[PDB]
Amino acid sequence: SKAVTRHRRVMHFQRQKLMAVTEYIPPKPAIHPSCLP
Amino acid sequence: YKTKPTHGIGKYKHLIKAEVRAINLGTDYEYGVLNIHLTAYDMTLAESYAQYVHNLCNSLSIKVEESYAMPTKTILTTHERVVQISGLSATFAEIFLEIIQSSLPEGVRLSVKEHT
Amino acid sequence: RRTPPLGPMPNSDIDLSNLERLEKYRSFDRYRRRAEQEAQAPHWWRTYREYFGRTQQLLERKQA
Amino acid sequence: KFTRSRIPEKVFQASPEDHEKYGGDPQNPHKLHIVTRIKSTRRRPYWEKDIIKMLGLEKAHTPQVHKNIPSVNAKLKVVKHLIRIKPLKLPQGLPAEENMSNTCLKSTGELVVQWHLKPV
Amino acid sequence: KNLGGKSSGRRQGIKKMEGHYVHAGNIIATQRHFRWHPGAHVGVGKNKCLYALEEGIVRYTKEVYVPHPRNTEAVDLITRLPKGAVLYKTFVHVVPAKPEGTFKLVAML
Amino acid sequence: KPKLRFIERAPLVPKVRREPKNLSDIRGPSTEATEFTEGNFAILALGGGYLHWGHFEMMRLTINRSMDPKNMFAIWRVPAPFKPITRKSVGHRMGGGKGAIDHYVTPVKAGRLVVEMGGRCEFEEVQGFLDQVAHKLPFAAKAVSRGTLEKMRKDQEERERNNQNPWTFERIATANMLGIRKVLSPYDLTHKGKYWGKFYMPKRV
Amino acid sequence: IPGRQWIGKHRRPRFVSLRAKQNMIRRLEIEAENHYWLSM
RNA sequence: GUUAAUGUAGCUUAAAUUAUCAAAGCAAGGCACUGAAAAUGCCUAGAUGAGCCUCACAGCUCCAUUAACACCA
RNA sequence: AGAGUGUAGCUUAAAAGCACCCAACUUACACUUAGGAGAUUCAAUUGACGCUCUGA
RNA sequence: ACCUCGGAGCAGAACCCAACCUCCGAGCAGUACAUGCUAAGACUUCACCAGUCAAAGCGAACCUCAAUUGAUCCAAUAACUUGACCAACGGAACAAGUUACCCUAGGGAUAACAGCGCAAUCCUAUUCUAGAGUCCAUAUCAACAAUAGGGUUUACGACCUCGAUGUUGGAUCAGGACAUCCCGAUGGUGCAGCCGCUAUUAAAGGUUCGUUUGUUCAACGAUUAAAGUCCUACGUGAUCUGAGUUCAGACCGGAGUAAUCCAGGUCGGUUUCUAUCUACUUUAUUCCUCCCUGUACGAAAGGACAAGAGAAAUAAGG
RNA sequence: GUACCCUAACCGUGCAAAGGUAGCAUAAUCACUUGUUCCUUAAAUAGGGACCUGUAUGAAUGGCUCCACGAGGGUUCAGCUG
RNA sequence: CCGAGCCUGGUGAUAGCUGGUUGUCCAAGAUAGAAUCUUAGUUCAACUUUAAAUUUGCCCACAGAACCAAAUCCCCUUGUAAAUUUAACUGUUAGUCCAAAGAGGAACAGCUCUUUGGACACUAGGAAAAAACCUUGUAGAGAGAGUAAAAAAUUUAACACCCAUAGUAGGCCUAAAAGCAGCCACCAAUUAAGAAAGCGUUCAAGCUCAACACAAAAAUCCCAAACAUAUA
Ligand SMILES: [Mg+2]
Ligand SMILES: [Mg+2]
Ligand SMILES: [Mg+2]
Ligand SMILES: [Mg+2]
Ligand SMILES: [Mg+2]
Ligand SMILES: [Mg+2]
Ligand SMILES: [Mg+2]
Ligand SMILES: [Mg+2]
Ligand SMILES: [Mg+2]
Ligand SMILES: [Mg+2]
Ligand SMILES: [Mg+2]
Ligand SMILES: [Mg+2]
Ligand SMILES: [Mg+2]
Ligand SMILES: [Mg+2]
Ligand SMILES: [Mg+2]
Ligand SMILES: [Mg+2]
Ligand SMILES: [Mg+2]
Ligand SMILES: [Mg+2]
Ligand SMILES: [Mg+2]
Ligand SMILES: [Mg+2]
Ligand SMILES: [Mg+2]
Ligand SMILES: [Mg+2]
Ligand SMILES: [Mg+2]
Ligand SMILES: [Mg+2]
Repeated sequence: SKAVTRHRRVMHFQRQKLMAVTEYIPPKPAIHPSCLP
Repeated sequence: YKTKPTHGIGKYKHLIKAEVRAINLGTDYEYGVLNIHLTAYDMTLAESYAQYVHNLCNSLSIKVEESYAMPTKTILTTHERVVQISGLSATFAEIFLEIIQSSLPEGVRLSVKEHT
Repeated sequence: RRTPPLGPMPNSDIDLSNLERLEKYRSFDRYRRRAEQEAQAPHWWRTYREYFGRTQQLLERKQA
Repeated sequence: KFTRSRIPEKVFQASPEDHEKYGGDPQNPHKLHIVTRIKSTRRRPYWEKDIIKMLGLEKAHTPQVHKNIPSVNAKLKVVKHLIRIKPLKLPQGLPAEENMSNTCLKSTGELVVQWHLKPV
Repeated sequence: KNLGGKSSGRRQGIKKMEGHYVHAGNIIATQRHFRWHPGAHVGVGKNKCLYALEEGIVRYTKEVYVPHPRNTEAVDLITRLPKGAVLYKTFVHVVPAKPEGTFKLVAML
Repeated sequence: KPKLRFIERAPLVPKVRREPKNLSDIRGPSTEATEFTEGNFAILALGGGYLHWGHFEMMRLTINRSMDPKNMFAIWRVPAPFKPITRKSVGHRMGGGKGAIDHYVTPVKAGRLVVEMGGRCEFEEVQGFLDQVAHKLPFAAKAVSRGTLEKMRKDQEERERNNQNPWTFERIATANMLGIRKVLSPYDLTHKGKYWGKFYMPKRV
Repeated sequence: IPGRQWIGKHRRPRFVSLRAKQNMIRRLEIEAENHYWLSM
């Protein structure tokens, strides 16, 4: 398989793990801003 | 080498330009190619004035492509020489023309005719 | 990988985009005088040099 | 292709936040590492299988004193994913020839030079 | 349709790098075109190879290319350059280690 | 001429030498034609792909159809098809040379603008037929403004600054943290985990 | 899965649990400390 | 589909550079007129994209087309 | 009237180096080779002859 | 088509690096006639063979070109030297066709059949509204494209099998899928009724007989409520058949000097097994007639559903 | 080049030793080709009879009729029979 | 049993081809290539093994390697203990998948061909089973202990209500095209309704709107059982 395929190519599992570890975590505030005046 | 700070110390083809209409775009207005026809019946008076306009252009950094001649006509043969000029600024146009006017030796006629 | 140059590179300050308007060496001896002078100036790279290294007197003379 | 990896010098420039998380001093740093291999050399390239033989880390979970010099540290930067680096801290000093036979390296990384097996 | 092109590699390039000790006659760098030009105590063969003339240490430097005036191709490339332009080429030198001999006492006559 | 001009199937003089499929003109972020020049609204390429001549006819007919040429104009940002793609003749065995040149193709990388729009008109009159052309393209595409392009770029700058994940992809790949460069590319150091082949993950930091 | 589950064009998908995420994270924290002690 | 040859005036033959000639049509001439026989001209991007030289002139480049080949179950 | 000041054309040259002029080979330019003209504004770092500008 | 040598790309920066990969070339020409002799040190086309470079010295003077080539054999010549499109270019010798009369050794390293991979080709489903449909995108069909799915086809690959996995159709007996041809239940209609067209749902049951052809197909005859698309080793030959297709004979046309060949046609041509093990061996639909009624509907021509009754047919059980 | 119910010898310089004649013909005769049409069948890729671009028919590689003959290869009437 | 009988002899024909190659235990041990009537083989190299001699080997830092990307080469320190030479030979020279850079093909193949690196032909644990992915290598006994890799997460489409007079069928072009066939102008009444933004008329008329006001489908039979709530 080439490096550019027409389908989404299946990742190596150790590559699939750091795309799961380094996923974006949004900043969650302590109090929801719609619960504050 | 590529990974060293001395990369491209020996390159030179960007210092060599190895390989026309009237160019008046927005302010930098300049002519195209010019031709300067000088006709006289003396080969001595035509060849020697062909030098001086070429020496006047070289002293003013004006690009001279060709300096050839067209053949004679048997009237007595009138010798005609063409001096190709490109590029004059606004201030240069009246000044560069009036000195060739103010140096015409003996009955030779000028021309600012153009190409083809 | 590229590493930037340490000092100024040669043919850099004279480098322009117009090459027809710039006046040239037309000769070999004009280039060689500039070439010999540039070899004697100290440079930031390795070179061959690193490893293989009153008023009365004028008035009398102008009269003479 | 798969080549060796040049890790830039920016990665090994510690931030002042990092001196607070791990208890190190930038001025007067430690002298001796304690290197311990925690990953196998199998499924690793041959230039990491040989560096591990050069540092003596052929056995896993066996500590080894190495100097904190930029030539030993160049070998530890190759195989840093295989090992665990900790400073050898010395609460008492380095052992004399009388206290040479009563030492113990603890799991905190410290080398006690008097090791009885009696409680405090 | 595309026949030919099965030529092997020439194995050219630098045989003795920077700082290497090199005796007289050692080929320093074999090349196809003039990538490295000769310098001090380095000669050129017919096939543009660079061999060493003295026993010494190889150094690679960058200096000003002044071609020979009979070399009409490069001189016509020199005289198209702008007025501050200076060409450079990588030169290979041999820094000669030994002296060429000492004066030894033969006999008291 | 406020219309998309005719795009020809081939150049005037055609390419006589069969070029190899450099597939690296699809992968990665684009560098040419990423910003607006004499326009306001466009079609962003959120993924790489190849435009045949059929895509240019789709874009040219169904933009000139739904348009006011007295109030709108359009220009191309992708060139005419130049890269030759060579198909072997059907039902043949393997080997025996390289196939003859069949058709031509423009490569389009991710982040590339494809067409541009403009004139005395707003985005809501233009999101109609530019989001239907973007769906017919062989890559994931999007109708963008100048205001909604710089919004989605400054949003990802805000995603890259807010995230509570201590490990990003650039910190792990460039340091070779788990020996992870055994499973990555050399391209992944400048791709930073956002490009996987021809595709583009814009939610990834 | 058409042929040989883990190789080829169509493989069976493998997914990342909380085990495999936490195992890589605690190996990434030994690594971040490794970059600290080699920096001085 | 692969190998092989082919390219002509309005059409075909030829000429080994240069381009010949029988039909075709253009009129006039003999016949009451019309076909023939003469006596005259004409009609050739030599199928072509560039020119190493100069090229029907000869190799690439070629677009039509003509024969063989249109295996192997 | 005031300011800036000032080596031949230019010079963070100190009597210099480039620019510059003619003649011959060049259609001509260019190159080259033969030749050519050149200056520290005068008086003891200082003052007053000349130029540039801002004024009437 | 190719086989040797060289330049460039793949192979971006020491070297190297394949390909029936992509592009260019070479089998010489010219000028010298010290294009003499010698000799340190090296390079090396991944071995060897050959190929390169060279200071000093002797002797004089004051090679260009990327490739531009060919070993050994001792003879042709007095000697120095010279001799291959040995181009299959590390080179036997100048030795061809053919085999279905074939044989042997092997190979699943390697083809045909089947499985498998794959999905270009094929089939399908949605997205998009261009356009057809008087007007009207969406009753119906559908261009350019897009995103999915299937694994019927033509192909590709060469992974199991060549110490044998035996084939086209047919017979027999069928198992299954639903992407439904009929019967069932619904939504839409450019649905008045009758006929339809289209989609949702349903796999319980059913899905004909013949003439020509070895034919699957295909055409035609007569029917049917309908004469479904497929998969099952192109289901099933230790159940059967053998017309085609593969033999040994033979003409006919053509190719060849002939032997022989065509994939071109035609006549003829042995289908082996006593069952060891597994598995198994009694789990109601449809049509037509009549009636409703020539009513509803329709301007007519036409012409129904639902309910009811009777006749059949097949299937299963006797 | 021209036949003009698609039908004028009405002209034909290229050359070869000679340029397929009579007959038969979709043949056991490359493909095209289930060629065109009639009879035969309810239905005819079969069988028979006529027409010829049979551009690979053809005269002892023998051509064409006809009488007999055939465990030869096709087609058919009637009868008959699991 | 005749494409050339059968028997004996040469004959233990020859086979780069298949099959077979018999006590115990330990040790080292895998993939550059080139020539070849050669690619089913062999010779040389490379790799491997033993014995011997010696001195460096590997890892590497500044500096350095050309003009028309990842890295490598070279390289003292340093970490280390190996390497080169000499002597004697055998065998492997019919590889696979994965990651990466590419080529060919369809940016198809469990496809083909190079390169860099792994793993496999070697043990064990895991990914269900599993040569090639992940963890882990140096061997034994134990009814000890800490660990490594290691268990998939997702469930998605409501939406305005009200109201509509008027310069004028704006002119032109058009049989006439009036807000809507086309072009130009696009002002103006009342507090507020466009010389009209969708439908609709041969053209009109009518309807509204803007304006006031308030994702999935294939063939024997789905495929662990199950479970939202007890403290990392
Ligand atoms: Mg090459
Ligand atoms: Mg090679
Ligand atoms: Mg499988
Ligand atoms: Mg060698
Ligand atoms: Mg000499
Ligand atoms: Mg040979
Ligand atoms: Mg050979
Ligand atoms: Mg036979
Ligand atoms: Mg097969
Ligand atoms: Mg196989
Ligand atoms: Mg294979
Ligand atoms: Mg077999
Ligand atoms: Mg068997
Ligand atoms: Mg259904
Ligand atoms: Mg079957
Ligand atoms: Mg059976
Ligand atoms: Mg018989
Ligand atoms: Mg034997
Ligand atoms: Mg062992
Ligand atoms: Mg063999
Ligand atoms: Mg070293
Ligand atoms: Mg393979
Ligand atoms: Mg152990
Ligand atoms: Mg409203």
